[PDB]
Amino acid sequence: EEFDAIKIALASPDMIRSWSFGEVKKPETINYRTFKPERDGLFCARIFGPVKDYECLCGKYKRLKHRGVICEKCGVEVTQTKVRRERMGHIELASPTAHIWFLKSLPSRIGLLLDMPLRDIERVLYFESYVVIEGGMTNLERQQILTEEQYLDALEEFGDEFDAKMGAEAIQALLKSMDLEQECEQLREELNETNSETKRKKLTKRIKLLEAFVQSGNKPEWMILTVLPVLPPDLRPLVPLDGGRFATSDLNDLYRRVINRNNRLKRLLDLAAPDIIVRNEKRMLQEAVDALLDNGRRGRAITGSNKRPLKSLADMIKGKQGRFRQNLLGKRVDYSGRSVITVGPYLRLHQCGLPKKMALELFKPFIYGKLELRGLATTIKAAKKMVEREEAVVWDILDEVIREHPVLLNRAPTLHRLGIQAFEPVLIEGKAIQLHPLVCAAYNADFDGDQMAVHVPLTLEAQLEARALMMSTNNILSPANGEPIIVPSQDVVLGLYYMTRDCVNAKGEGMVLTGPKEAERLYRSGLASLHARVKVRITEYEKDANGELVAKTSLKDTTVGRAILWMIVPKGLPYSIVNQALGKKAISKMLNTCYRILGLKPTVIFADQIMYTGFAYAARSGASVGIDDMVIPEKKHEIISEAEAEVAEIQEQFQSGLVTAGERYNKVIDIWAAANDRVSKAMMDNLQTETVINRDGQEEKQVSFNSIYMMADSGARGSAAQIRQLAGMRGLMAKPDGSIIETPITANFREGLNVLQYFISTHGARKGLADTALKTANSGYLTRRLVDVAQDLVVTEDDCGTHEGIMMTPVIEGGDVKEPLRDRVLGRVTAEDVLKPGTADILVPRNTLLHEQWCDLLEENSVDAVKVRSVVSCDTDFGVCAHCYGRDLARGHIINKGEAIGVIAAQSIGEPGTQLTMRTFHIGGAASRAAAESSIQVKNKGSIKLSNVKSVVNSSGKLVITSRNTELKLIDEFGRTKESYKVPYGAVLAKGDGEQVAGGETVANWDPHTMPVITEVSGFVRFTDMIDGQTITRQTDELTGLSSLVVLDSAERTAGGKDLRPALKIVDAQGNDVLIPGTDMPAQYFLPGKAIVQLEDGVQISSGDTLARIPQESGGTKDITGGLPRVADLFEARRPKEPAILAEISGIVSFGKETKGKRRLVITPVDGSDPYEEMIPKWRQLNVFEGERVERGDVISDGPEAPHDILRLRGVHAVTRYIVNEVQDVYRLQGVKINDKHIEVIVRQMLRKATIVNAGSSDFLEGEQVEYSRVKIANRELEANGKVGATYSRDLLGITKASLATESFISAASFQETTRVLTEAAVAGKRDELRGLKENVIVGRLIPAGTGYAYHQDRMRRRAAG
Amino acid sequence: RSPGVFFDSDKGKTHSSGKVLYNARIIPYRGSWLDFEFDPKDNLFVRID
Amino acid sequence: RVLDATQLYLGEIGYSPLLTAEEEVYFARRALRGDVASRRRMIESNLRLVVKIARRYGNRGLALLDLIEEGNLGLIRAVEKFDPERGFRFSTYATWWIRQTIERAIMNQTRTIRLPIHIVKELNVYLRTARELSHKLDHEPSAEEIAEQLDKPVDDVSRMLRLNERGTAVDTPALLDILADEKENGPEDTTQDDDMKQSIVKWLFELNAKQREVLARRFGLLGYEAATLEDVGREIGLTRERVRQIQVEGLRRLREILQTQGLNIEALFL
Amino acid sequence: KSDDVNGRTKMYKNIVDGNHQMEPGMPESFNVLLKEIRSLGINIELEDE
Amino acid sequence: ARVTVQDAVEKIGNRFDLVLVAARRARQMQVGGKDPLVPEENDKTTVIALREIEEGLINNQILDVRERQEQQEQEAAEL
RNA sequence: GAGUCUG
DNA sequence: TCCGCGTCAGACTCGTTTATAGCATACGTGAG
DNA sequence: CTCACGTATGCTATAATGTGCTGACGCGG
Ligand SMILES: [Mg+2]
Ligand SMILES: [Mg+2]
Ligand SMILES: [Zn+2]
Repeated sequence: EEFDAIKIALASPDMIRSWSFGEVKKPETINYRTFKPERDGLFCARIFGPVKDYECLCGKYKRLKHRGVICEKCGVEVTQTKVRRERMGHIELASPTAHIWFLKSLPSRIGLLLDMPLRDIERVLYFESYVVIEGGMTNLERQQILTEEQYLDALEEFGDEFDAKMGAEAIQALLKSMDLEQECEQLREELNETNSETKRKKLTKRIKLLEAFVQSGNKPEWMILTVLPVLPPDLRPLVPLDGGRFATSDLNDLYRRVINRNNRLKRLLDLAAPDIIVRNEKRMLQEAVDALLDNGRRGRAITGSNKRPLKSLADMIKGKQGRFRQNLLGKRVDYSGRSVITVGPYLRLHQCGLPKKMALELFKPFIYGKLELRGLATTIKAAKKMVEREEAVVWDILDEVIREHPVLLNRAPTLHRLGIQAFEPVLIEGKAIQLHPLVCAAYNADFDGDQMAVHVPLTLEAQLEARALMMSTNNILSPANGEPIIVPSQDVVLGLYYMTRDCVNAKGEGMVLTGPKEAERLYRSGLASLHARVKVRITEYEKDANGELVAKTSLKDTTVGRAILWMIVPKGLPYSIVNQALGKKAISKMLNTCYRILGLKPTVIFADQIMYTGFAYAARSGASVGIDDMVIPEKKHEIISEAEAEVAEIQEQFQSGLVTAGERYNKVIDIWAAANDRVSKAMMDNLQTETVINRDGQEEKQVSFNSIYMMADSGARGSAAQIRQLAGMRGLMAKPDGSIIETPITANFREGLNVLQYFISTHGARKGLADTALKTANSGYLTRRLVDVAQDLVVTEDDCGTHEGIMMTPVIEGGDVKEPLRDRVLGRVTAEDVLKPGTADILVPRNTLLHEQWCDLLEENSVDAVKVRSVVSCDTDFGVCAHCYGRDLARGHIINKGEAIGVIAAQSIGEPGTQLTMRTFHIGGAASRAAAESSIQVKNKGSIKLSNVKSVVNSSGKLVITSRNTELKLIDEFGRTKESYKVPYGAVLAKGDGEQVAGGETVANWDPHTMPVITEVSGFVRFTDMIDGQTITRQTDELTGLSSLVVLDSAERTAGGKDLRPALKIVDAQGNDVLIPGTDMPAQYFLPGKAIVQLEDGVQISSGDTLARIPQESGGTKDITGGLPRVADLFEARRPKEPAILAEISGIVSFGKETKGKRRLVITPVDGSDPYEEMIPKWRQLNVFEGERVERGDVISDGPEAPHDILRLRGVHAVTRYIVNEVQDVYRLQGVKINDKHIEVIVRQMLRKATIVNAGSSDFLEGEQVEYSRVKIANRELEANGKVGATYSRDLLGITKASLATESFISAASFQETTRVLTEAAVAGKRDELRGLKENVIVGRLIPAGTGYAYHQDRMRRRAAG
Repeated sequence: RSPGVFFDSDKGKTHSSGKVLYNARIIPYRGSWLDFEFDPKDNLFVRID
Repeated sequence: RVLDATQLYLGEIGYSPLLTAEEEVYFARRALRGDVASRRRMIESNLRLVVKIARRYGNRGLALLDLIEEGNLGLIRAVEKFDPERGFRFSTYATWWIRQTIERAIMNQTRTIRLPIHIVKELNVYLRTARELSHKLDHEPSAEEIAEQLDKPVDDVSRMLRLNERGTAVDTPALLDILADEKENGPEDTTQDDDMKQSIVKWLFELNAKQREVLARRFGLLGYEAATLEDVGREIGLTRERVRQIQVEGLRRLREILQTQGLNIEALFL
Repeated sequence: KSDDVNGRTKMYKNIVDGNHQMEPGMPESFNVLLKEIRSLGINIELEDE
Repeated sequence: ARVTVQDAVEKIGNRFDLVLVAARRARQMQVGGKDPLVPEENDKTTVIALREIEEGLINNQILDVRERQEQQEQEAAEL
């Protein structure tokens, strides 16, 4: 059986007959009395096989002795009953029947083959109208439809010498007569003469179809069914329920429909019935077969017993519920159990409490086995009864089996790989599973009733893979980002914080101790507080140049508590690690430090120790929560009454006339958002310190030991945000739309809400809860699209030996360095010997892993930019090299060859999204946004650097910017970039280019609400095309009468104004057009949707002035709800609705033709003599002016860049970096750390395919899409041997299409669109050789990755011989 | 939804033109539904049932 | 956009000629004599009548079309066995045939487990009786109450109403995944049979040479065919008493082999 | 652990025999899938080595 | 080892190959009844193979060399 | 399948 | 206008209506 | 070797001859 590949092709009528073991003539199922199969019925034993093992129906032959003995009397073979699951039958159809899948499934094969629209074919099939098959007399040609009356006319006149027919016989004849060869040549001749752009595609697609049809050896006639296969009985079973009733598959109802109507058709043909009735029966027969194959596609699905449509054949394969997703890509499993989880604080990290009775059952065969080797059980049945009796000796045996046997714990949902971990089980009395606290993070396990699956690895291999790869201890770091996932939280953090943190004097201030032991003795004796300042003598062990540890002893001021924690601290670490007051943030660093210095086993022990001490002192402390612990600032009511009269004054000014709904919404939200911060900061000053403790004499200030403050500062649980709602002000709540309620909640939870505040709270709350239920689906769907796309990607090679890489710079967005270069290039193979500033000696080599040590050297020299080897630029065909990838972030060393990288990438991108969906939503009520992006104030002194900027000087003296992309940077002395600041359009700069500013200076102010339209030239203002009611609207005031103009867009605009672009035009005193300095362009500023102009026509403007205020409603809330669609749009490679234009080729440009206003920008390069001419909309305004030497991909229009255009012009590293940064922008906004290398994996999978120009020595020709690896393989042999050279162009595929473009149809089918995938594969006669992971999992084989990579590579070399 | 009349409007949705197309729906307790609706070209249409 | 098979067919039927009395007689005489056109025209003209009966026969078993087609079969038999010599109209005679063929088809095709017309006819009387009982007894008919009224056996009435019990799709309201394979033994049970079968081979080479030559050749354990006490004589034993003494003597020594190895009452429950 | 019928019994026997060896086979779900695709009239064959 | 398998990974290197080699050795002791080089100390065949790998006694190359030796001794006996 | 749930 | 998608396990319960002539010969297999 | 038992195909004569649920998701290609 063991096979190489799988092929799919159209079934011949005769092929179908081959599988069949007889024709089922009758609908009879079984006999009502003897519930046995009827004669030649659907469950016929004569056809499908015997009902009982080695027994004929009439009962003449029994027992295993009779083998293949076909009983003469009843006609039933004596074999196993198993055969009735494998043997098929068939049905002889009276009329030919079209196969719905090739007819209806779009595009369709029957239609595309005949070049005949679907409508025409259907009219033929339902017997509405005749179709001409062939007329030698050109009178009537081919495929021309004739109605009932049209058929009567030609029939008298010509007749006979012209053949026209109706129904599937007609289409089958039309398919039989069609010559694939000749039409291929005719279509090639058409493309040579007159290739129209859009119809070249469709002609080339029918050519590919015809070529592929002939290569597959499929025949078009076979699209029409003459023989209809019958599914084996056991796969459509009729079984008796306990109640005496029977239950059957719906396939039986559909087969019985088909047989009844088919047999009735045979009858009406024997009886020579009039043709109207024959036709009705042929329609009904095709309806029944189409219902049986795919019910619901051919229109209204056939409803059975309830009203629900019958489940057809295709429905059992297709849906998620089909067979792929449900029974094949995942299954129900033996030696599996579940129960509620509960804490096991006593456990070590590698252990879990497993209930006695649960473990008894899971290890049943292992018990049976040891019982027989000890001779305590005589046989298996006696062993079973000893277990049933639960005898005392059995417990002792079970204890012996479980020893050193790992068990898998799983929690739904399994978002990332740490959702499964292996543990050594500890038998416990009681029904609950006991989970180690420190791994609760990876499972997202909280013990308020969560449950876990238990699974027993049976084989020695599976045991070893669980102990080595999947063990809790061995999976400490997140595979997503380098950080430890195994991190103390809650009680443990609080306890270590309580121990380390210091108090004034307390018991035994300024004592002296011999080591941490005198300290612990003092504390436990009750002569010292843990917070006493005290001078102790501790001996730290620091690593030297070799592996030897150096010992150092010195006196250092510390608390008692920190000295005692030093006892837990392994030798190697500095005492300075414990000498600070420890929080969760510091403890995570502690465990990472320990892991990189000492190694895995020490950190494992150290982690457990930290957990034990943390709980222990947490409990000693007795920290708790009283209502007096929630302290309200005395000065809340003042801040609020101030804020409240202020907002009141703006509401009164609203009726007056300075305010739109959007403007006032922004102004009120800003007032309350600042008030909330003020009251919060008042509470946190009052609470964080405001500790008056008398030091040894006088008063002092120190940090408060208020319970809730300690909880927040330690990071044990709540954040400052939660405690704002407790003790401060609850704040502005956001509606389910995302738009924020204008009235905030002034009160807090200690104060108590009133009926109205509580009701208003509900909106945000319920939208949060509904968000977790509904939005989780799209997060998860993105995980699944990512996984399918990057399943195949495996580490194949160690070093491809590539120099190529992408220049990674330090991301410094929003002043404070967001992500440092050190961390970004931490654990990535370097490329190009990058030395120190002074180019005269190599510092670092080529192929070298960037370890924390190398990274620390990089920081002393302050390297800004480093070319590193990346997954995208790796040359390895059919996988990626360990060096291009770099460190396995989960292991803390170079990635192992055979590791399934793609899966890890998809999981690690997918997880945060799916977790942050439920997470931020149930946990928050209100939205605590801050929109005050008015002024840039610079934090450190330096000189202003403005890159990409074109601004005009206004009459104020001030530099008013009119560029779209503007990047203000803060350079120091030496000349490094340290702070960045995105200046917007319409900004006032305080100082111009390259000018010195001091610490805390404002350098640019702009309004956040309203993006103004700022004019470059000075003069008078003219209203072009601004007809009232047509394009704009007029709104008038009282006493004198101030009118204001609002630009209605095409949305509200009349048919009349549709073609008019409204624009404020700058004319001079004469009323001539003012030019824009130095160009031929006349000033004219095109006003968009709802551009609210105050100042009416003819007003003398100066330059740099605000013409028009377009309102900028930012109703967006800071959540993943808005973020994830951005991410999904990026990964799916979507062109935005207004793409910014780029130059295709380098060279010098002037303008040519114009269509009214529409620009036809003409590029005429320097070397490349061919021009490139583009049609451009009139209103889209250019950044570039005229004759400039612009290179490939210089930004011409305002707008977002399409990843397609980036790849196509700049190239791989450009587009990869665009995706990485634009995705990471979203995740970084939510505080999510994912390494770029994961995103880079998926982008590599996006850039899998490439289109080809010209031919090589293979079959390329014009515009075939082939995978990049395979065309590179061709190009390598071509360049050595020669032959026709082939130009190529890489194509971007966005996730869904990229997964369907994979040359495995088993992966394509399992993903989505299964019906369409299998028709296209069946017609192509496609052969799947099973290279991918999904393919191997489906056939139940060894994965070509991890453990399986060894075995799989041995099979590939067994292909070379034997 | 209570039987009676209801006046609703696709707030954009159809036609990136972004036209608000107004509609009336008459809902009985028993019978066929009577729809009136606007088209982008401001033509009043009836959908019976 | 006429796509529906039903509406297409009914459009074609409307497009027909309607027959009179004298016309029916003329065509009918030619039809019985064996005219092609006469038979076709009489059938096509009377299709509308089939629809009338088929219309008041829906939602009972098959679909309208299904009944329309089976009803058409009755029309054909009606045209075949029509008597134009009798003054009485065709419509009257055809109605019988159309109803007969529709009813017969509805009694057979409708039921997944094919129910015989004999049982179906009996069932008819039981159900009509139930209706009259229900009108006067405010409650519904019992099995015994129906049996009392028809003067028939309680068991016979119960068997009939049991056959009335219709079966719904197992995949439809899934049930398939609840219901386990009863014919397939679990690996637990199959492994136990392996242990027994293996032990027997070892048990055969542990007793007497003539005690495992007539004990196994009887049960068909080593032999080819499972013989009886009297049939073991075909081999070499050729005895009836000595075969039965030696069969049981083999089992008594083997019963002590299961009491000492540690089964007997241990493997008695099972 | 799931479909493989012969495999699960054989591996049960091995675990009582204390062999801890798998001896894998072909999952019965896939055999069904094949039958269901051939019931659609698509020839799906296993091509051997 | 007992707790953690890091040391045994450091001997061979590839986690995947560690598992294959420990599997092969555990199978020898499971089936062949090969005597363990380190004291058993009531340890399962999975852990003993990892001990032997840690101390550097068991290895893919070493196992292959001794397979050839026992196999050639058997060839000698047959001829 | 229609439910009410637990993460 | 159509058709394709839309987290992952778990717990339980329910549920499977309808009317359809009667009687005589004919076709076929089983039991005594 | 013959009849009963289970199942099936047969014929009947006033005239009658044209149908008939549930609606509303939302984004993309
Ligand atoms: Mg929970
Ligand atoms: Mg919770
Ligand atoms: Zn037989």
